[PDB]
Amino acid sequence: TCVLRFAKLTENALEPVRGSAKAAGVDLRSAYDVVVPARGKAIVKTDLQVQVPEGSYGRVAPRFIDVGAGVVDEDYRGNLGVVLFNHSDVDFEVKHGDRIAQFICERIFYPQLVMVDKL
Amino acid sequence: TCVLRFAKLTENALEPVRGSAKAAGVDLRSAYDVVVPARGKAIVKTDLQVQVPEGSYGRVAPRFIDVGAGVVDEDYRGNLGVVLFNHSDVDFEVKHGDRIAQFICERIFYPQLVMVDKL
Repeated sequence: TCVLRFAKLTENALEPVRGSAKAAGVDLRSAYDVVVPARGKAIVKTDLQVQVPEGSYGRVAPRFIDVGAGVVDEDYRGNLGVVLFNHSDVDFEVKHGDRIAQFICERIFYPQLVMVDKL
Repeated sequence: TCVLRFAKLTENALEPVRGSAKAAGVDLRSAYDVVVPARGKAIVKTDLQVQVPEGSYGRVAPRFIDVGAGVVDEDYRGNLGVVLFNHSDVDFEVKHGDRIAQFICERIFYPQLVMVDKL
C-alpha cells in the first residue's frame, strides 16, 4: 500500500485537497486566523499531523510574504505549519481556510548512471 | 529508460562519484581551484551538463561555508555548480576535485490520500 494519511489535531484543521487537476500535491490550509505583523513573522499551523508513505518525503512548498520551507519524513509527528515572513509595512491577515502551502510527496530514486560525450 | 547522463564541458570536469554504499546521490566535484574570499561568495562550477531522467528532478544538495542550493529538471542545459558563501574571516580554497554537493534524483508521486483519526 502507498497511502498518504492526515489526522486532524483539532476541529480547526481543514482537509488537504488538490488545487488543480495538474497540481503537484495537495494544498495545506490555515487552521486559525493569524496576523503576521508588519516586518515580523509568525508560525501558521494547519493542526494536521501527517504520515507520508514509507520510504518517502513530504515537502512543504509555497502555495511581500515569504514562506519557510520544510521537508518531513515518515517519522514526523508534529503539527504541520509554515513560518511566514512579512517584509512589508502592513500586517498580513491569514484567515482560517486560506491556502498557505502545498504538500508534495517525493521519493529518491537510483537511476542507471552514464557519462556521455554531449547532451 | 531510467538513465541519468552527465557530459563533461571541459577536461577539468570530474565524473560523479557516489560517496558511500548508503548515499542518497552522487557527489559533485569542483572542476577548478576556487578561492572564496572572506565574507564573500563564489560560484563553483563542475563543468558538467546533466540530463536527468524524463519526468524527474535533480537536487543539488550540500554533501563556515553555506552552499546554495538548486533543483534542475530534464530541460536544464547549464553547467552544474553551487554558490558558496564564506562567512568567516579567512578565505576558503576549494581545490580541483573537492566534493561540493550531492546530486540526488527525485520524482514526485501521487499516493492514495486519506484522513485518519490519529496516527
